[PDB]
Amino acid sequence: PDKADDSVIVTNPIVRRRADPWVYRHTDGYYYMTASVPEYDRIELRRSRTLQGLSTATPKTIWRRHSSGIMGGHIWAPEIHFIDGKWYIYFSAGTSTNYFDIRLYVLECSDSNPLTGTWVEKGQLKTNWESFTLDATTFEHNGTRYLVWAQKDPKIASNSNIYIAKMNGPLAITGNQVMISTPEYSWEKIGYAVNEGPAVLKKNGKIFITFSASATDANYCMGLLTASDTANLLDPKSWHKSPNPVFQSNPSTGQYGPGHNSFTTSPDGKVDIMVYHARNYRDITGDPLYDPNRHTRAQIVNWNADGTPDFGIPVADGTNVIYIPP
Ligand SMILES: OC[C@@H]1O[C@@H](O)[C@H](O)[C@H]1O
Repeated sequence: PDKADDSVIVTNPIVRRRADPWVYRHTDGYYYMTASVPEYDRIELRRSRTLQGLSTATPKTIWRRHSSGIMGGHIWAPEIHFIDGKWYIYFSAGTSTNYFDIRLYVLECSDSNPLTGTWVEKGQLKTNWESFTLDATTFEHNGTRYLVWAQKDPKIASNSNIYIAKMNGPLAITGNQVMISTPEYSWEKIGYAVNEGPAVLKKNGKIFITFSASATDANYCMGLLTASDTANLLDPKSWHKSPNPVFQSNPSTGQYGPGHNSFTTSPDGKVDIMVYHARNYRDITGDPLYDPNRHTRAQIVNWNADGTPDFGIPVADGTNVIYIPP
């Protein structure tokens, strides 16, 4: 039983053993959540009227990797969107012969309930060139839809960079893709040099895009890109990268390697809430890729006096009062 509520009060972790949390608040009174499962082998979906309710909602496996061929490798970081009356899931997948040969793919469901509904594959979402491609998100602004994602440029020594492009329908991009972020500070390079997990927040006349950098261990952290929402978002000079991490490990709250966030709101739409993953310990045994204990958690997004986002530090486990309406 998930009863609705206008206050947002959560117990972290909200969902254990789920990395890359994506939470979308729909017009039907429900939060929808997708994420990476530790086996990297399926797409699970759950819904709840409240954020905290996600801890007890029954998850459904809606899609499983192919026995062989494309979409037969790793299954990473799906995001469920609602666009033009239809559900879409953007996710990254490798092949059976190379689990790590990752491209973008899209699913679509026309039924109103996406848990019970019928899901249909729509194939790969190609970009300007074939390479390591992952973590596509989409947003709309001033009547134009965009794709923001991470991709390997063979001419650049980084696992991936952040790209933007205009879209032509929810299933394709158009034009040239534009690089708006590449690893350049040392905090983007501990372990491996990486920018990935772009996430879009629109507020205060600006478009904010957080991203994650460094390896997926305790060194994982987040940086910020900002642009004015009246600029040319395909112009790389529209995007300013904050020089320092905007979110990182905090040993005093016991939260390590936080990142790959998404953004949602309270039910009334008035506060912004960041949903992300972190571990509650520092040292990892084996390859960090198969440590399954990145846990999904949430905390409020605060706002500086000047209107830039204040992400603060990962809150300690336990209860967290995010929002009580005045
Ligand atoms: O998103 C692609 C990679 O695999 C995921 O599980 C992680 O979030 C990231 O490093």
